[PDB]
Amino acid sequence: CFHPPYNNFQPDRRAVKRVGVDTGGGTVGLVASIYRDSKRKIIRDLQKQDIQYVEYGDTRTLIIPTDKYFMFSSPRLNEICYPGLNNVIRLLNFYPQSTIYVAGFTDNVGSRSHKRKLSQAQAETMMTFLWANGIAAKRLKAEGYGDKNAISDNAIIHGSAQNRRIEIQWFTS
Amino acid sequence: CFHPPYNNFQPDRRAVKRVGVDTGGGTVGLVASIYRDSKRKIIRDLQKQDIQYVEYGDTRTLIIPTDKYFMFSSPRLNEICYPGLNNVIRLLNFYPQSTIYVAGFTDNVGSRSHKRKLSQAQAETMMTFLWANGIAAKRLKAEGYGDKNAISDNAIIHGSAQNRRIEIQWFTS
Amino acid sequence: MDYVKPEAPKEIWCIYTERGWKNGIDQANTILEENIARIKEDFGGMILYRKLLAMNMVSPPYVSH
Amino acid sequence: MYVRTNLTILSPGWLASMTSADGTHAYEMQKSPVLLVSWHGKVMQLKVEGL
Amino acid sequence: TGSLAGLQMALKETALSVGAQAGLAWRAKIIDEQLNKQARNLDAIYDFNSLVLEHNILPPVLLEGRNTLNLADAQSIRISDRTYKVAKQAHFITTPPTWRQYLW
Amino acid sequence: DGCCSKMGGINYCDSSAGRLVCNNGFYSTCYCTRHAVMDLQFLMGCCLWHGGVYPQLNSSGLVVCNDGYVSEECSLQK
Amino acid sequence: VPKLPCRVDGACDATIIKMMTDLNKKGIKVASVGQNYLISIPASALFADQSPRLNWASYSLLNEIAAFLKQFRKIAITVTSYSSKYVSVKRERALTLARSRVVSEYLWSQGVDSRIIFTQGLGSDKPITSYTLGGDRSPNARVEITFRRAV
Amino acid sequence: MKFKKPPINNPSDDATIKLAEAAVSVSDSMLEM
Amino acid sequence: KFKKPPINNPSDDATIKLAEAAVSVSDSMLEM
Amino acid sequence: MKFKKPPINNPSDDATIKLAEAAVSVSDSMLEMAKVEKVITPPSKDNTLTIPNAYNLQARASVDWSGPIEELTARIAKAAHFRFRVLGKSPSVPVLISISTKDESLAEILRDIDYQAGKKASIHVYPNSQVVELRYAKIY
Amino acid sequence: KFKKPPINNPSDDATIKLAEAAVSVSDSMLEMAKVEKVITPPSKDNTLTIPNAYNLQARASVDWSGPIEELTARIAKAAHFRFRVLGKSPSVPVLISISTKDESLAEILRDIDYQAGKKASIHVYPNSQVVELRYAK
Repeated sequence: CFHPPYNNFQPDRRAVKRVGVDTGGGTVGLVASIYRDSKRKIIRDLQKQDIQYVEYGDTRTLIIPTDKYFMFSSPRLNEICYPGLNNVIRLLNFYPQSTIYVAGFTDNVGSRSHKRKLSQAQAETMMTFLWANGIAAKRLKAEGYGDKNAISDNAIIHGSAQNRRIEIQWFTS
Repeated sequence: CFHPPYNNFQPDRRAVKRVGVDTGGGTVGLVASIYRDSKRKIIRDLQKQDIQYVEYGDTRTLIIPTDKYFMFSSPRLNEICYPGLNNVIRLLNFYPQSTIYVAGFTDNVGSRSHKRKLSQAQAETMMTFLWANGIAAKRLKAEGYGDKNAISDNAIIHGSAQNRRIEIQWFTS
Repeated sequence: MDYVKPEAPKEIWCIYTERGWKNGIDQANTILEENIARIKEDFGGMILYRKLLAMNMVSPPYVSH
Repeated sequence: MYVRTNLTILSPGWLASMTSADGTHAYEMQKSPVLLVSWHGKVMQLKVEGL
Repeated sequence: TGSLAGLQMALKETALSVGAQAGLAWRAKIIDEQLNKQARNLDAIYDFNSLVLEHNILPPVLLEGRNTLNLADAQSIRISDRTYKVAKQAHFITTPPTWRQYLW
Repeated sequence: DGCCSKMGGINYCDSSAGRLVCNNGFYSTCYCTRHAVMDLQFLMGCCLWHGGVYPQLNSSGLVVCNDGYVSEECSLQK
Repeated sequence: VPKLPCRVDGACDATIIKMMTDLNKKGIKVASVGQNYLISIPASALFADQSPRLNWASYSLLNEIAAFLKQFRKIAITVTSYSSKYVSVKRERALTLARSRVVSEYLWSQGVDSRIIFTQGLGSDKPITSYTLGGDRSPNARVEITFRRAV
Repeated sequence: MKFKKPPINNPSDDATIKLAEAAVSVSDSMLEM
Repeated sequence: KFKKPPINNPSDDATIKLAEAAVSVSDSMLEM
Repeated sequence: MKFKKPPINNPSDDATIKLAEAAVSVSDSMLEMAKVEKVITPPSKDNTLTIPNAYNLQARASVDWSGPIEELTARIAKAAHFRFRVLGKSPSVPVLISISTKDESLAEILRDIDYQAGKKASIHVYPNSQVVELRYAKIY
Repeated sequence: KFKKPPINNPSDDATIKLAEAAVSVSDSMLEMAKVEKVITPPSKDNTLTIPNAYNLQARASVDWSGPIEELTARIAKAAHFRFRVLGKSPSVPVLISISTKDESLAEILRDIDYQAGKKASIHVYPNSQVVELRYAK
């Protein structure tokens, strides 16, 4: 079956469950499996949760809100939102040659050293979670920027909520 | 039969009365006897009177209120409450190897020497009552603490009533 | 803010009762905003005092016992 | 108002105060229908009628 | 009252006036019975007879306050550590006082 | 109504703590005097944190507190 | 009377008796002497084999215990963890401290209205039983939560 | 497994509560002097 | 066949405290 | 291809909006003035000298307290198995503290209390005698 | 099976902003207190240490609010010591206040020295069994 905290970092044998409830037809179980392990349904599942995906050229980017995937003002990872993290591992499993950059961003409230240190901690936590699921250490790099290059306006409430985020970029070659 | 003041410190032949009123059936008299000489009904009878029993690990403790088992402000033993004392002897008859500690506690009203002396007197009286029912002198020890380590709050009436007590601890080995 | 429960009480009655409801809500929000300004005044004035005492433009109070 | 208690009065501000040997406090203050007190690290309110 | 959907007596005082007196008298009786039951303990506790001075003089009554502060107005405060006051003065008596003039 | 339910019923009101005592030796959750520690955080009335309502009767609807502040909030509108 | 509260909120005597009875049948020991209360939990129902990692299903038990603790009024709680002897004194002192830290954090995350929570881990220093044959299955590897009911 | 705590006395009167509370303070003032 | 308790016995958790206070005050009186 | 932007939280109250807007301005005023005070008078000494640590000062605590200082310090000393001592006379206007932390050691709890006491009281720890000592200031 | 979220969690984009502002303000208070507070090193602290003689470990119970000389003389007499005074008593006497239920005489002496301040000092000689109160010039 499935162990809810990260399945002991083992790949879950997901397809056999569908082909067991459908043989308990084999062809219908194979069609349901080959639909849900495809890339577009995984992309739609990240769309169903609060994670944004942007593809432009051969550069791909994931945008993750710290509001739902971290506990408040800490580098601890929020354990109720494990389906999103498992879907991130499943999507990242499709590109086994590229290099990964993870970058952390906060808003403008507080002191500068505080913002930089919190960003660095959160980026390292997400990089460590990526490394512990099988990805080799030579493919990864984490960086924490402060309020360096924002994407919304910090003088309003919703845009300031949209500014606190984690960026994941990766190439193809 | 039964002599109400302590049966002249003799073990009362209790089972024969039940098997005489039931033969006057033998099997029903044996089932009633083997139920009421069991440990759980004796524990429930101390529960029916005002005596508390606590078991945790291999240490066992009896809590006795001086309010019902002593006369007021004296080391004299209250003779109307003899069923509870007989049940204490019956329960203590089951552990013939352990050593016994009896400790006495009062509340906070009065002088310190008065509290200590009254505690010491009450603990000795209960130890002497235990020794006179057959238990050897090398298995017993009595100590009287004052208001040393209370279990309730002394600034309120019911908790102060709950603080005046006798503690009996014993081991297994 | 101060609360006392008011227990002291049809073609076009509903719309104007509703408009009065909106007016009361807007008035309460305005009152709260002035209160916020007042607390900000007291705290900011004291904080500014600490900065000017540090930068040596005011004198401290002198006390005798 | 003259208030006799052994809690600690925090908010409305008193004019004079005395203490006994066992820890009872006595306060003289201006009239107000509410008092803010600290019990054991917890802030709460006491309600005064009859004013 | 409430929301948009929510918006969209002489026997009274005669009942209170007969209830207050009956409750007061009944509780007064019960208080007196409890006082009369415990009459020897209160005599042992409030033993005025063994506080009397040499020529049958009742001792004076003194009051104590500790850790005193007064904020007289803005710009002035006065503090003290202890204060002692003579509330009542000594005098001759013929009989000692008893608890019954206070508690009954 | 039922204070000491699944216990023996009400024994008495302990006024030193302001609580009822059940017929086993447990303190109840019910209060029995007004000088008990209740955790009051929400109070009604107006001119709180001032002196209360200055009790003159006014021709207009203004409500004035005992320290000169005027409650515009409890005042009736025109 | 209609506007004063009539009891401490969210609390009922039948609910206290019901939950205490259910916890004692499940196996968590709940005891009361005077006004002091003790809850004793075996370590096997909470942790893995001597690691400070909770199972996913034991959070229901911690939720049940938090729902019990919200029924009272209190000032301080103490959580202490004890284990059994494996390698040295230091390894289980660190283990018990980590276990108590995690458990008291989840209890503080839920809404227990205490002013102080103290946490300590004593290692394998104070055994309540001379039978030391189990590992983490032993009855003397446990966590104990003690408090005093205030007024 | 009915839970019970040992001292269960007769019911008390609040006058006796107040008198007892006054008497304890009289007694330890007396002790000190 | 029968024993009775004392007729004025402090069978009340407020009365008990009252009687203890009454004992200690008179003890202090003998010492003074 | 439904379009969505990531932070979708619960709805907000405009009172909380106004409160947040006031709090941000208070916060950077505090930050700027604290920078100025640090620049003007640089501190030289640390209270690790007066409060060193020991074994069984490493038990941990999480605390929410809003009262006078003395009872809380007594609770910490009792949890640390130390004797508690008071020097000087308590003032008539009480010394109030306010601590709201989560999971820190008892030595740091005492050091934070020592910093909040300011010019009114001080904390000293003697580990060889196992004594926590709180002394009041000779003011008034 | 179940892992609920924290009950008072900032799950609101205005409430969030309020809580970090509350974090940063308290950070600034700790910084200001650390700059402003003055301490003394434990080497040069002018307070009389505990003299650890055998006679000064006896327990006592003292209520006093008055002059320093009488109380120190009684403490010395209770410890079977001698007592001597060096200096001149001022016009306004030095007033202390001691209220304890259970305390040893050495720390009572330590509190006497702390409360005396700069005007007087207490010295203990344990070989020649004496305590000495020295005034300030």
